[PDB]
Amino acid sequence: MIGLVGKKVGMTRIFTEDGVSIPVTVIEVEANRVTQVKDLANDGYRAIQVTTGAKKANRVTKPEAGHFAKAGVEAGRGLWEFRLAEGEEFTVGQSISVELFADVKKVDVTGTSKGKGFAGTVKRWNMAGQMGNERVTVQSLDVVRVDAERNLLLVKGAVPGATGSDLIVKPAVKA
Amino acid sequence: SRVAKAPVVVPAGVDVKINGQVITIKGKNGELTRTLNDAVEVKHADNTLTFGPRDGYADGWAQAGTARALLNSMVIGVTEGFTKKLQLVGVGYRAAVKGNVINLSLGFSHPVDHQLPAGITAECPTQTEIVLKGADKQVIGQVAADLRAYRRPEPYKGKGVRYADEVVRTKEAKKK
Amino acid sequence: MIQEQTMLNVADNSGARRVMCIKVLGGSHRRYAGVGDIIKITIKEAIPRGKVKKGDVLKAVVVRTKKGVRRPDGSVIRFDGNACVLLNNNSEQPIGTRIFGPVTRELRSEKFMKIISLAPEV
RNA sequence: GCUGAAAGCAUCUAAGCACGAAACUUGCCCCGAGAUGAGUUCUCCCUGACCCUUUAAGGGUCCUGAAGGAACGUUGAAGAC
RNA sequence: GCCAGGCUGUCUCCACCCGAGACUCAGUGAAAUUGAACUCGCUGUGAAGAUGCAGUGUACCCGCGGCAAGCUCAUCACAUCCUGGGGCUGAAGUAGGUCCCAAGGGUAUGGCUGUUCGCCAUUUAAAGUGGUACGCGAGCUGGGUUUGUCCCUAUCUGCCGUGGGCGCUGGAGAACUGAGGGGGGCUGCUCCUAGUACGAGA
RNA sequence: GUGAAGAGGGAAACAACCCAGACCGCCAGCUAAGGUCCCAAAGUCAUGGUUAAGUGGGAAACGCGGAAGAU
Repeated sequence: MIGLVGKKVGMTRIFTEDGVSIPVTVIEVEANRVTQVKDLANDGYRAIQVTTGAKKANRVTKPEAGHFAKAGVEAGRGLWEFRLAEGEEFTVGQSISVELFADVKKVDVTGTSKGKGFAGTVKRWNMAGQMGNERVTVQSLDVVRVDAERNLLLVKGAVPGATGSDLIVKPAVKA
Repeated sequence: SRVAKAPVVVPAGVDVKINGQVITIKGKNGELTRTLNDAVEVKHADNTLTFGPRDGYADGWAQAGTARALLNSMVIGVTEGFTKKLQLVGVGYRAAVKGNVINLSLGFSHPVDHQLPAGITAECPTQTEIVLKGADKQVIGQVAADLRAYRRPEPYKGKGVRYADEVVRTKEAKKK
Repeated sequence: MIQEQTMLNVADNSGARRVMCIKVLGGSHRRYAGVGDIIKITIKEAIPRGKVKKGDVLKAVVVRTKKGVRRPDGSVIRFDGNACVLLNNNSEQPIGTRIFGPVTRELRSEKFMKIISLAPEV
């Protein structure tokens, strides 16, 4: 229903009972804690800033420590935005599970593709450039399997990023 | 010009108010308001409505005539109302009506639904006949035109939606 | 599979022995052709009264692919070579009533309902 | 295309006054505040002293060295550097 | 001197690997050229394509990596070949003929030429007309013509990616709205409607 | 007549288009061509008319049309 940030773990084919095994990419989506709520009155638009995971005590800067303390959430390795669906805002310190995607059947996956080395002139312009490590959103991906008690998501096809790469899954607005 | 020189008789039960250039007419059906062009002057003229072109406007006469015609139509509407009848010629052309939406099927793979503006009542004495009642001629005419545009009168059989007082022409291939 | 100037085998009693691809259809400016695809082939060698004479131009369909084709269950059924059977634009029913070798189960198309009957070996 | 003349007819318009082509733009997604117009939100740190001058977007001296970064090591599905 | 056959990434399409360069580290280090350079695009003029003249727009300062504009690669107008809509039609419908608009997108493979062009076969929706010195030789084979090393540090302008310094007004760590820019927007077949409306029938 | 061998102002730039022949200097004024909405210094100046199309701000012959012009 709303976008959730997770981590890519792997991709395989889930053998169906009818021998139609489908390519499934595996995303671990821990309970994302809503760190802050961006509203029209203060931030000028409706959205929620959320985190997830854990940060080492040395890795947490004191400004970040205070930000998390105000948010009342465990220090997560990264922070991300999520635009609301103009339905309703969330409360500070709220943890979002994966049940929201349990009844969507269509999601879009945004992530950074695996980095590639020096892309010469022929590879880029056919100056030189680079490919990979770019935030792109592949759309029209249908969720295959959802396991809330295991925080496991299987999504059809392939998604940018290698094992352990952070990514986002949002409702399939485009059809 | 000629049409303008014709005060329109307002029957009993119709109230006319001239607020500057605005004309507000009330009757049995309901309220109506209409901002009149400044090129013509309209006075109460109890039991009538006299129009006088304003000096300094070359288009005064035609403007006054059009305003007189519109006020006459509004008076006739509010006092008794306007009725329009539409027939659906062709096999399988249904005119189901429910709520404030008219649903039609004129050979399309999907139903064609038209919304009814407020103050317009649709009735179906017969499934293939649809009657619209409205206080304003413009609204009833617009809804009827929207219904007719869904299926143009086919000029080989005269099918589709047609008006009761409208003649529909039809033709056939000459030789081949 | 098929590419430009591909060498195809023969799996019918039409008399063809060596059939060579000339053009690829089923898509404008297409590159290759698949098992369930229509291909353009001509004949190189014919029996004394072979149904196909050198330089013939008529359609055909590949029944077996050397590269192999996939299945929904992951099966990658593959054959020792490329086998193709000739087809005609009109009277699609091929002359050959016998097909050498087994055939896969992807021939359930609308026009391939009459070929599944043949090829007793699966 | 609903009423409709001027110009007792008529008419896409003069008054009231409606739809609509893949043609154009949003809508699909990516970069983007070096956007000098330099933007918005959250959080954290500094709460000393003295002297002089051309006496104010002033200067100098002793102490202090907060958060953060960089400095170096392991290095990476990050990289020519 | 000719023919038939087998024979490899020459190619459809190229994918990875092995050794030396290409990049950095510590040291050696010369060049052609050089009047001086705070060395932008477009429109117009100019001994005639202007980094320097009139008008206008953009761009923080300085580094590292080269395709090279100074057959491959593209760009711009419609004065439209198609995708095409809309008027007229000697338009019953498909299919068409003329005209107005539309450049968003596409606009081939072989045999003779060195060939632009030109002729024939095979397909598509078309295999378009022109400007860029038929655009492109300090990019590439010289095939004819017209000096067969196809010469002249890619020195410097322009070009993308990524960096060092600096300001957003005390400093710093994070999440972003967004002025604007970029990419592509193609298309065949079958099924229900339906062998239906329409159509004398076809 | 000009340049050649005459500067300078104007025509947006410009040597042959108009005005105008620089002894040097001074932070004064008046004129020639050209301008007096601004860029850029001057009247958003007075009166009598054309203009509804940006024709002005490019175009002949011909019955306002003719009219199609350069990233």
